Amino acid sequence: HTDLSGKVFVFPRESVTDHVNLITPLEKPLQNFTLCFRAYSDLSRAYSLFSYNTQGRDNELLVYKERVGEYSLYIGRHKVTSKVIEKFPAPVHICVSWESSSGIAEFWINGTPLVKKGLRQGYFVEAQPKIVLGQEQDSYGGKFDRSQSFVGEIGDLYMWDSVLPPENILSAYQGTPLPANILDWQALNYEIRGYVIIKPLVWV
Amino acid sequence: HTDLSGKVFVFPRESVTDHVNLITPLEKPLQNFTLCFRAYSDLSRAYSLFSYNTQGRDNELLVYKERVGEYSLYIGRHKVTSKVIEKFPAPVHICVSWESSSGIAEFWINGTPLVKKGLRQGYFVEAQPKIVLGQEQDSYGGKFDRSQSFVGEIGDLYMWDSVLPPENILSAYQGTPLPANILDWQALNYEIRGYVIIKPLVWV
Amino acid sequence: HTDLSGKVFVFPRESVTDHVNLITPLEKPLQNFTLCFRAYSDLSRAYSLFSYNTQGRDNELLVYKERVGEYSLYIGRHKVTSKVIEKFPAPVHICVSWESSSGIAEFWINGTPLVKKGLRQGYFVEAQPKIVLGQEQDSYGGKFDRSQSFVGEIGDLYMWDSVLPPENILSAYQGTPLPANILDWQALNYEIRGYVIIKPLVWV
Amino acid sequence: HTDLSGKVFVFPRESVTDHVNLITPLEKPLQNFTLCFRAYSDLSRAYSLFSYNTQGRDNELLVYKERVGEYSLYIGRHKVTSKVIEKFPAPVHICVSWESSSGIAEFWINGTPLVKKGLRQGYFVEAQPKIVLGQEQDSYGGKFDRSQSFVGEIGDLYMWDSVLPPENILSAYQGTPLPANILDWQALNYEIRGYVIIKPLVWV
Amino acid sequence: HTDLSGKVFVFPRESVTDHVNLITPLEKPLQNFTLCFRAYSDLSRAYSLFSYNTQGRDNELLVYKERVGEYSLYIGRHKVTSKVIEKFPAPVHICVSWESSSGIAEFWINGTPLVKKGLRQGYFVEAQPKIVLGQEQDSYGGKFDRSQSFVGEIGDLYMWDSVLPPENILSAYQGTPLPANILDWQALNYEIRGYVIIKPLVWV
Ligand SMILES: *[C@@H]1O[C@H](CO)[C@@H](O[C@@H]2O[C@H](CO)[C@@H](O[C@@H]3O[C@H](CO[C@H]4O[C@H](CO)[C@@H](O)[C@H](O)[C@@H]4O[C@@H]4O[C@H](CO)[C@@H](O[C@H]5O[C@H](CO[C@]6(C(=O)O)C[C@H](O)[C@@H](NC(C)=O)[C@H]([C@H](O)[C@H](O)CO)O6)[C@H](O)[C@H](O)[C@H]5O)[C@H](O)[C@H]4NC(C)=O)[C@@H](O)[C@H](O[C@H]4O[C@H](CO)[C@@H](O)[C@H](O)[C@@H]4O[C@@H]4O[C@H](CO)[C@@H](O[C@@H]5O[C@H](CO[C@]6(C(=O)O)C[C@H](O)[C@@H](NC(C)=O)[C@H]([C@H](O)[C@H](O)CO)O6)[C@H](O)[C@H](O)[C@H]5O)[C@H](O)[C@H]4NC(C)=O)[C@@H]3O)[C@H](O)[C@H]2NC(C)=O)[C@H](O)[C@H]1NC(C)=O
Ligand SMILES: *[C@@H]1O[C@H](CO)[C@@H](O[C@@H]2O[C@H](CO)[C@@H](O)[C@H](O)[C@H]2NC(C)=O)[C@H](O)[C@H]1NC(C)=O
Ligand SMILES: O=C(O)[C@H]1CCCN1C(=O)CCCCC(=O)N1CCC[C@@H]1C(=O)O
Ligand SMILES: O=C(O)[C@H]1CCCN1C(=O)CCCCC(=O)N1CCC[C@@H]1C(=O)O
Ligand SMILES: O=C(O)[C@H]1CCCN1C(=O)CCCCC(=O)N1CCC[C@@H]1C(=O)O
Ligand SMILES: O=C(O)[C@H]1CCCN1C(=O)CCCCC(=O)N1CCC[C@@H]1C(=O)O
Ligand SMILES: O=C(O)[C@H]1CCCN1C(=O)CCCCC(=O)N1CCC[C@@H]1C(=O)O
Ligand SMILES: *[C@@H]1O[C@H](CO)[C@@H](O)[C@H](O)[C@H]1NC(C)=O
Ligand SMILES: *[C@@H]1O[C@H](CO)[C@@H](O)[C@H](O)[C@H]1NC(C)=O
Ligand SMILES: *[C@@H]1O[C@H](CO)[C@@H](O)[C@H](O)[C@H]1NC(C)=O
Repeated sequence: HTDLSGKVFVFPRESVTDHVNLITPLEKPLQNFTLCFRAYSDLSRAYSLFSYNTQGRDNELLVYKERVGEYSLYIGRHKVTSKVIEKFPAPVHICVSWESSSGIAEFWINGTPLVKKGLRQGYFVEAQPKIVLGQEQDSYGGKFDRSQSFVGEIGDLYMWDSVLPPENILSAYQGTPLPANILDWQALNYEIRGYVIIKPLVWV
Repeated sequence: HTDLSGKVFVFPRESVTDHVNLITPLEKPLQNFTLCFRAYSDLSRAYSLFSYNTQGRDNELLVYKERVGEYSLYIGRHKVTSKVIEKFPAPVHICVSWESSSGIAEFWINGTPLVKKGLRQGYFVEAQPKIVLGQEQDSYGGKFDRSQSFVGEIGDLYMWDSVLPPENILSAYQGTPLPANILDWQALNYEIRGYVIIKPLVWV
Repeated sequence: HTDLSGKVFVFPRESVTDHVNLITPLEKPLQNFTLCFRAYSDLSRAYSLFSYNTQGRDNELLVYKERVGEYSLYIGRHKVTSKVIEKFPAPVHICVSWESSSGIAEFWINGTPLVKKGLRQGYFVEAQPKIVLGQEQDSYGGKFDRSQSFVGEIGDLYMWDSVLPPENILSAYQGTPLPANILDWQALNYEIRGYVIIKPLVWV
Repeated sequence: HTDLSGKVFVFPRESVTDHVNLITPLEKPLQNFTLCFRAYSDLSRAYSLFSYNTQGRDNELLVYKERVGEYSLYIGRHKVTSKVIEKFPAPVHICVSWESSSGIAEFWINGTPLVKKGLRQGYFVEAQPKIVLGQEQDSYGGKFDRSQSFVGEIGDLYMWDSVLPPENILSAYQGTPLPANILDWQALNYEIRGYVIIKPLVWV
Repeated sequence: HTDLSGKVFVFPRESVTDHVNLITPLEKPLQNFTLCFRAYSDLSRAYSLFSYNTQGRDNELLVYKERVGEYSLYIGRHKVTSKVIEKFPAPVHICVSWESSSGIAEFWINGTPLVKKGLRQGYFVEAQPKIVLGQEQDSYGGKFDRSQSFVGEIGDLYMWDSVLPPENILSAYQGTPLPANILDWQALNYEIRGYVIIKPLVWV
């Protein structure tokens, strides 16, 4: 694994091929999770931030930016959407959690909680995923779409198999995240495919 | 009866069936009242915040958000509306009072008094209500309308059979409400129907 | 008379009949005057703030809000209009003075002087007026127009038979007006006609 | 001469006749100058601020406001224009300088330098002007145009036969102008024609 | 060489001829560079800020302002574009760096980093350039276009044959740049062609 503290992936151009694969040994279906990361893009079209597909299942867990001020989460191909006041262009810190028992999904944008939504109560997110940054998967690992590609910078990505309490979400926003057991930016296993460059983070 | 201090009802999806019934023993018609609560929604269409119907009488006491910055109160099916500068989306704290003797209705939004309006001077709000959060009633307890449903979070709801002076309204807004004899968040008798989840309040 | 310190007139609904008559001991034509008051309304259409008519003479002295940010003064049926940056809805403190010798009219909005205009140099405003709040007169005392009615709250009204220097205007704005010899809120003679309610001032 | 310290000319109405003539025994052609003054108008159409014509020469030196945020200088009938962020309506302090040697024209608006422009390098502004406030001259002293008339207040007008450095512009802006040898508000020779009233300056 | 500390080039008018040539002894192809300068213009159409062409190669290194809030860099006739929130008109400090090994291009606008883009990975910028301010070259030293001309002021220009770290970019922004080996405002070799005037910098 590699410690990417203080660094970002730069997806420096639009394409249907540039991407990063994130590797996790996740074998157990997820009942709960929290996912946090920081991103900086000047795209105004929609784009995928985090794409997690499993065999036979598109949009099994997907974080997708619809337009300025509007974020969607998909769980098992069902979607919820939440709104927020934001500037454009601007760096953003995004957390999202989901809890099967209640179905509640919660976005936090720059440490501010969005209105809670709910979906897929009782569902388990399937395991053995392919996880992709920079492109949105329609297949198990592929079938990308140029108009959903992420162009810009991503970093500080963590994913936990629990629902973090607010204090721990704020800690992540402030730059001291709890160590994470699904994905952890400070101990990350990844594969760059195509034109993706690792650079220091200069915009926090 | 349940103490919901520090908690909210989450109506996590749009529907024509998800709702909470609030039970009060109120039997004497009301000359005066004050109603306070906090809400957080990213709907921009109109929606009902607090729906109180009596037998044979639609919109007997209704707090209805027309659009961003515009709030209506119905008394006995007659309406007044007042405007305020506000951000969107954003949590809101709302108090509203009405006094039969003068007919005066006063909204307070995030501690700001709106322009006073007046209606139903001399009227008495009927008692033995059905009170619903999450949907707007057109019947005694039912006949909901998807396009009036409330999607989002509501908490800290109190209702008194008198007009609170401004200092007591600010106390509610600050988080130190007087005890309340019609509805009280710290001793609430409620019935969840459909998809409504109780969660901690994280947005005040 | 009546001491309305700390209180406002509330015109709680649109109508063509609700109004207040103000009674002045004014037997002499006016060469100079200053008029100050506070108002709070969420109307965006035009409306009359202060209507003073004499026999055979419509708009003999009239303060009329044309639209957000635009105020007009009529003297002997002639009009001037001045603009200002303001928020909507918002309480406002308005002073207006006029003097025959120069014809100069000056509005002050929330203690800010508007651009001076001029009209009716050499003219004397006629005596023996009917003075009305809540409606715009077209006759001596009447002939109202619903689309010119004032809905909202008015308080702290004073009128002097001289042109106040700026430091006295600012004293009025801050809540310490000099004693006033035409109309005085602390010693006011008035009649309520229709639906007008007196309430405490809560927005200053 | 007259000392107008603390006072303004008020042009209280739109007309094609109201104006002030400024008198200066300017007998030698001008190679360099700076002109400063304060103005307050809520016109949104174009208008002349300072009109200097010589025999057979229209727009020999003219300061003209095109629209909110846009100011023009004419030298010998040729024009430059520069833009600025400004509020409307609002008082403004305006300085403009021009230098034959380089042709450079500087506007300063509320103490802020606009982008430099250039025109008429090597030219001499003709002597023996008629100088008018309130109207734009097309002839030697006349041929006004109602739609270019200045309605509002003008004060603190100074004109120097040199290009003032920045600190001298700050000095004028803050109400402490350097002594001036072409026109000086504290020793001004002027002629009022029509409806122009001298009043105290209350908006600084 | 000339020390232009505290001075700017003023391009006082639109034209297809006014320009400055910048002379550098650059003989080896450039792998990496940083370019910083300050500019002030009230043009809203597109314009060239810095035009570097080599024999037979248009837009070999070009910094081009597309519209308010949008900056482009060309390397070997390929383009990237980044967006920023900015006021108009307003002075600006611009740095841009590019590195062949990664292809990464980074704009800094008033010390704020824009989203990184990438182009021309592995390419070397050709040497023996003609470098022009005030006009956009389509040939080696010429073939200008009036609608791409720069009207306004430019100063404090430095170019280095390395990618400056962030703290050094802030140094340049604040007025204490590192000495620079390709172009240096304190030791600049330049030629004025047409109407370009050197004046003190008054807008920092
Ligand atoms: C909801 O809410 C509501 C509201 O809030 C409520 O209600 C309320 O309530 C409350 C409580 O209850 C109340 O209070 C009260 O008050 C009162 C007053 O009133 C008033 O005010 C108020 C205020 O707010 C109000 O509200 C009311 O309403 C009123 O007001 C008014 O109204 C009216 C109507 O009616 C109106 O009308 C008028 O006016 C009009 C108009 O005007 C005008 C105009 O505008 O325009 C003006 C102007 O200037 C003019 N101008 C010229 C130029 O002129 C004009 C003209 O004129 C025309 O226009 C033409 O041109 O005009 C007209 O004017 C007409 O005409 C008139 O009429 C009016 O306006 C109004 N005003 C105002 C100001 O606004 C009071 O009074 C009361 O009192 C009390 O107080 C306290 C508190 O502070 C209490 O607590 C208590 O009660 C008290 O006390 C007392 O004392 C007394 C005395 O001092 C007494 O008496 C005594 O007694 C004694 C003893 O006894 C004996 C005998 O008998 O003798 C002894 C022996 O020994 C023994 N024996 C043995 C063997 O032992 C015996 C035995 O015991 C016995 O008998 C028994 O059996 O005893 C002796 O007698 C001695 O002598 C005496 O003195 C008493 O008793 C006591 N009491 C008690 C109980 O204690 C109170 O305060 C209120 O009122 C109400 N309100 C209503 C509305 O309702 C409710 O409640 C709620 N709900 C629920 C359910 O909760
Ligand atoms: C341009 O920058 C590149 C990248 O920083 C420089 O290449 C590096 O050179 C150093 C030592 O000279 C090595 O440690 C790196 O591994 C090199 N990186 C790569 C990708 O080649 C390069 O030297 C710079 N060029 C010039 C002319 O200074
Ligand atoms: O791409 C996805 O998997 C989902 C998740 C993000 C948004 N999205 C969709 O909008 C579903 C469809 C994406 C592709 C698309 O826009 N179209 C339009 C017609 C053909 C094709 C399709 O739906 O299959
Ligand atoms: O729903 C209510 O009881 C009141 C209170 C909130 C707003 N409202 C209304 O707008 C009244 C009518 C709502 C339903 C509606 O829009 N229509 C349109 C035609 C049929 C139906 C109706 O009025 O019955
Ligand atoms: O009402 C007044 O006395 C004055 C003062 C306020 C504006 N106004 C006007 O006259 C403006 C026009 C308002 C509408 C109106 O009164 N109309 C429109 C046509 C018939 C009737 C009229 O002018 O008599
Ligand atoms: O009035 C001036 O001397 C100059 C200076 C300010 C603007 N202007 C212009 O000439 C602009 C055009 C204004 C309108 C005008 O004067 N017109 C319009 C056509 C006939 C007449 C003319 O140019 O002579
Ligand atoms: O001028 C350049 O070299 C490049 C760099 C800056 C922007 N630009 C262009 O937009 C290329 C086109 C410039 C000239 C132009 O707009 N046209 C339009 C048709 C003919 C002519 C051309 O492309 O040759
Ligand atoms: C999911 O998180 C919540 C929080 O307590 C709870 O429903 C459950 O225990 C968690 N599930 C698992 C399997 O860890
Ligand atoms: C009005 O003010 C003028 C100008 O100062 C003054 O001459 C006159 O006395 C005033 N009128 C009255 C009635 O006092
Ligand atoms: C105008 O300024 C120029 C350039 O600074 C100077 O040389 C000239 O003497 C000035 N003209 C006069 C008449 O003062």
